[PDB]
Amino acid sequence: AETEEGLIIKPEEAGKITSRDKNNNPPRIVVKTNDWDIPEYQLSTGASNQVSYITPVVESEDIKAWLSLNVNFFSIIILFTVGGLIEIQRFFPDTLYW
Amino acid sequence: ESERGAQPPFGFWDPLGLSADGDVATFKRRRASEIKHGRIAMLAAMGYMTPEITGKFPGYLSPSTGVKYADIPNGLAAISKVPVVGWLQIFAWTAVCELWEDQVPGTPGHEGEFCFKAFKVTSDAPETRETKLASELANGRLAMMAIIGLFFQDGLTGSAY
Amino acid sequence: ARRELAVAYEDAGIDLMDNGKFAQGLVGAEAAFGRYEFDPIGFSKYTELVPWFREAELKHGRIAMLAWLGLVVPDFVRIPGEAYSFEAVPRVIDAHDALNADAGPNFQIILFISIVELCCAKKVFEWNSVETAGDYNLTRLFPEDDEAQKQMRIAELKNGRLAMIAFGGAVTQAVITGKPFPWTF
Amino acid sequence: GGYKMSKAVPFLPMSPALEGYVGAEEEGFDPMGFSLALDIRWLREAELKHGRICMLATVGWIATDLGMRLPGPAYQVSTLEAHDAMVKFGPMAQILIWLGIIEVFSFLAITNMMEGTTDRQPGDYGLRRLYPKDEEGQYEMQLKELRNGRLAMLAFSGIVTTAVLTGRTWPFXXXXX
Amino acid sequence: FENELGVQAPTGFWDPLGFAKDGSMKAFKRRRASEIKHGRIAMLATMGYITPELTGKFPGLLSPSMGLKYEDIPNGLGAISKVPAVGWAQILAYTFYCEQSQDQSEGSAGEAGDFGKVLTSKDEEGLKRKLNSELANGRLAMMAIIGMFFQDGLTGSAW
Ligand code: CLA
Ligand SMILES: CC(=O)O[C@H]1CC(C)(C)C(=C=C/C(C)=C/C=C/C(C)=C/C=C/C=C(C)/C=C/C=C(C)/C=C/[C@@]23O[C@]2(C)C[C@@H](O)CC3(C)C)[C@](C)(O)C1
Ligand code: KC1
Ligand code: KC1
Ligand SMILES: CC1=C(C#C/C(C)=C/C=C/C(C)=C/C=C/C=C(C)/C=C/C=C(C)/C=C/[C@@]23O[C@]2(C)C[C@@H](O)CC3(C)C)C(C)(C)C[C@H](O)C1
Repeated sequence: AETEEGLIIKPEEAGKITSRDKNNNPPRIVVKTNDWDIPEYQLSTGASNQVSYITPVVESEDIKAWLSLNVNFFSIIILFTVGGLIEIQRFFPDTLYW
Repeated sequence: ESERGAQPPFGFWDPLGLSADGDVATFKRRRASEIKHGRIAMLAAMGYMTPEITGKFPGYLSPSTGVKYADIPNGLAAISKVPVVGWLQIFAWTAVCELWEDQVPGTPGHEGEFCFKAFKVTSDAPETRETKLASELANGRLAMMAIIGLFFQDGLTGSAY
Repeated sequence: ARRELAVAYEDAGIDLMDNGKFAQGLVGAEAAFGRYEFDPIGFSKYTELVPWFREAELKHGRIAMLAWLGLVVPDFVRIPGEAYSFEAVPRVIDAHDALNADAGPNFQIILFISIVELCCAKKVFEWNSVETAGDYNLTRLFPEDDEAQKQMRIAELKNGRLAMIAFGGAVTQAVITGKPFPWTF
Repeated sequence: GGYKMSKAVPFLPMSPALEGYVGAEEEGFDPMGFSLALDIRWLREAELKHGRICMLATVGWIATDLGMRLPGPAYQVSTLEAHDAMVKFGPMAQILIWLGIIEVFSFLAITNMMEGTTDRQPGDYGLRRLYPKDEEGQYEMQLKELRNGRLAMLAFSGIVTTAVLTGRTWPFXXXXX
Repeated sequence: FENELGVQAPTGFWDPLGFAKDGSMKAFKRRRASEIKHGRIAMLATMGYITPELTGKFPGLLSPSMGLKYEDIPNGLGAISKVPAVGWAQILAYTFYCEQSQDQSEGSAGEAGDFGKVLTSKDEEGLKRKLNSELANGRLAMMAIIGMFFQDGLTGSAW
């Protein structure tokens, strides 16, 4: 997806594949690590202007799913309730109306 | 280069040189320069007469500095009274016209033709359109000679007339 | 034989092999009477850093070549103004102390040199090979033949090395003397 | 014959994220490689927003320094103190509320564009007035917007710094340095 | 290069030292381009030397914040300390915008800087006569301007 044009090659052909890219970047070696957070570490063969984003990949759907977690829901509601109590106390102090 | 637009009476293919060697671009360039002055000289001549007889002189020109549009000395003396900020705005605006609207010099376009729905003329076909074109050309060179005559008369004596 | 960075860059990167030459076949060793492969501490044996070292040597020589010319010219002409007059900054060396910090002159020089360096920094680390080390495409008076290109490359290095040493004496002699361009007592 | 060399910095190859974008493949200026580390769409959105903000802010500073004011005695302050005086006056909070709702809509635009839910160009909000019909005309108009935005960004930076350094209205011509 | 203009009539190929007797079209391209540009600059410089003395001193003030008007400043070597250095910086920066830009060229011709101040392409031997005339005028200007500057160093200024 994000490496639609990388000429990604396997360790077995480190010095065999030379066709560079749609750019002129040399082929990159893909190492299949067993870590789930880093399933594949890509190694370069030379100087290259490769676009490797440092930003994460978030989406609205799973951010909303995280905010739909019971902690976030029951923290937002209780925060709003406490804030409403504080605002009522500021606006109607000493419960004079009672 | 002897039967294109400028074939009036009292002269035809007016030479002193500067027309031989058969360069289509130069005629396309010089005639554009010829018309570009004519469209200027006509306004330049009119701007030299109308604020003398009509004398509209409306409102104020530079409210911060006064400089009422009535006290401005007509003619060459005007470039000194109108604020240089105003003169710069005139040049900058006409640059916008010269490079963005009504003067985008599209090469396929004719010698002096571009988007001209904003006044001027937007006619079609030929014949009367060509006679009108010769009318524009003929008036421009009349104005071109006239305006420099206005300038020479102005700077020499004391004022426009 | 000065491949353009456009193509030369296709063989850039940290080379993991050895040319077998003195310093990966780099200019600067050929002396007058013959070869003068100098490195006595064996820094060039770390072949992976030879393109880096050449870049540092060129960068230092280029700064020193201007810097030495720097200490000469203020002693004979100064920028038209009072802040740079011969009475406000008598000797050239008392300029980093006078024109600096809140003053403005040196601070602006620091920023714009920083901007250039931060922009031309990707060439120093990436795109830097044993072939395009110090080459910033500014090849105007460069000869075309290979052997004459080596002479100009050798000429810059010898001048840069000389200025590096010459500037060292320039500030040291000036500071111990407080005297004009010929810093002799 | 090799890398697509950047036109701005001739000794650095052009970043691949600068291909086919406005500005970009006429100068290709990115020596530090920010486009190599961040999404080009987000960078372009930020650049266009900054350009528009600066084009408004520069003209606002010009108008305020030259003496243009709203018909209220509360506005008889210098441009330097305009921010603090109007923050204490109230309108800055209201301006922030309005820019907040507009930026909520802009944030929705960014979220729905980056996720691909819509087909929005980075800085496009739909406003199509004085926009050329021809595709090359649109490209060069976007070029003009970018150039004017960058010029206004640098110009406003200089205007603010010079105005703070030397208490003086916008032209700064008299000054003393 | 025995046909690339410059050989008008009073003398033919004027290469005594043979500085272009090798065939380096690249070096000659650099040499001719620098020759033409120097002719152009000397042409403006010599015109800039004669006029402010003879007439035409510009009306207003060069530096109103310092009172300095165009009349006050001297004409010739010596004005380099009266025109403010900020003005000299602007002169350098503008000419930069016209030399490395507006007139930056490559793979086109000797000194065909494209824009220029109107884009205009001529034809015929008339181009050859005019272009050779420009080289001849530039050569005269280059000799003249160093003469004016060198003399003023050892004659003061004016008559
Ligand atoms: C920067 C100035 C400059 C440059 C680059 C050139 C370049 C060129 N000229 Mg040229 N020329 C010049 C000035 C210049 N000229 C002047 C001022 C005159 C008038 C005398 C001429 C008259 C002239 C003729 C009549 C002809 C040329 C020709 C040529 C071309 C081939 C000859 C050659 O190799 O010259 C290379 C250029 C040089 C070696 C210039 C070096 C000059 C040194 C630096 C100084 C010379 C003495 C100087 C006055 C000393 C100053 C004193 C001070 C230091 C104390 C070449 C492109 C020929 C041509 O068209 O070829 C097809 C040709 O027929 N030129
Ligand atoms: C106190 C007092 O009483 O004194 C009076 C005096 C006075 C004179 C009366 C005044 C006046 C009035 C004025 C305003 C007089 C103005 C005169 C003008 C505008 C002259 C402009 C000429 C432009 C030309 C020739 C452009 C020409 C363009 C050309 C030649 C192009 C030329 C080409 O060679 C080029 C460039 C390329 C070639 O291939 C082709 C060709 C076309 C030949 C004063 C100053 O107010 C005060
Ligand atoms: C729609 C945008 C616009 C604005 C907003 C605007 C504003 C001002 N113009 Mg301008 N103007 C145009 C457009 C605009 N002008 C156009 C298209 C032209 C024709 C090309 C033009 C011409 C002139 C002239 C000739 C003068 C002039 C002036 C002022 C002025 C005075 C300030 C002050 O006196 O308080 C202010 C505020 C006078 C001047 O002195 O400016 C300092 C003056 O002489 N203008
Ligand atoms: C439209 C853009 C523009 C502005 C806005 C502008 C403005 C000022 N110019 Mg400049 N200028 C150009 C463009 C602009 N100049 C161009 C294209 C050139 C051709 C090379 C040029 C030349 C000179 C010279 C030779 C001098 C000069 C100066 C001043 C000055 C005075 C400051 C003051 O009054 O203190 C101010 C305000 C004089 C000076 O004294 O600078 C300290 C002076 O020496 N300028
Ligand atoms: C910033 C600042 C200042 C400063 C400063 C700065 C920049 C000071 C810089 C000082 C600097 C740059 C000092 C270099 C010395 C280099 C030396 C000594 C090299 C010796 C090398 C020797 C002795 C041997 C050389 C050779 O063996 C070689 C290598 C090979 C042999 O074949 C040939 C020989 C034997 C000859 C001020 C202005 C001073 C005061 C201000 O307030 C604050």
